[PDB]
Amino acid sequence: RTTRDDLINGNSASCADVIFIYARGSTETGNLGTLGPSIASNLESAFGKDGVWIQGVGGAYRATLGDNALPRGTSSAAIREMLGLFQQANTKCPDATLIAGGYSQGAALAAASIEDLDSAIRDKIAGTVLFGYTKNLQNRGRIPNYPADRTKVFCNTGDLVCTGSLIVAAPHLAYGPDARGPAPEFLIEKVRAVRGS
Ligand SMILES: *[P@@](=O)(CCCCCC)OCC
Repeated sequence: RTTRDDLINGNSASCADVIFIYARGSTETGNLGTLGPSIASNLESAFGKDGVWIQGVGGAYRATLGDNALPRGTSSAAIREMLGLFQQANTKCPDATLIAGGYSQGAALAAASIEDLDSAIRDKIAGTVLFGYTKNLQNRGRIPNYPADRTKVFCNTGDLVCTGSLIVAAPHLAYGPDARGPAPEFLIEKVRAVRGS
């Protein structure tokens, strides 16, 4: 449900073909929060339960609201945690195609992590989805050092965090439909683009 640790719990002798690493929003529960489970269910439908590993960013990532104000939009500890998961994926399952996502603070975390990542690992992330991207204006809708064609940003009209503010208005909490349809649709398309079908 809201907690998935498929990568950490997974057997390297039986690696999934696709590994999804997701960071939740501020104050959300488990390691997937409100949007992660919806995306996970659709990925499982497309690749099969054993074909995809769902991994939320837990550990040191406390999803503390105040951390949105820090330089990178999240804490250094959180960035270290997500980088560690990408590194664990690369080591445990070198042939797996990676995909990533994040919501709100988790989107800033995903962007910061991907920016700092070793290029050889970053290049294995076939697609990344960001909801209510807090650094949308600052980064011009991009993730530094990562291609635009592999990036999809969902920023609602009226969601102030997408326009350079840290105010939480109603549109910031309305990404449900995107997580149920277009976000997994994009991730599936990007994985099939490189893996075939
Ligand atoms: P997001 O981190 C919230 C918006 C960040 C700006 C507020 C200071 O997660 C929503 C639960």
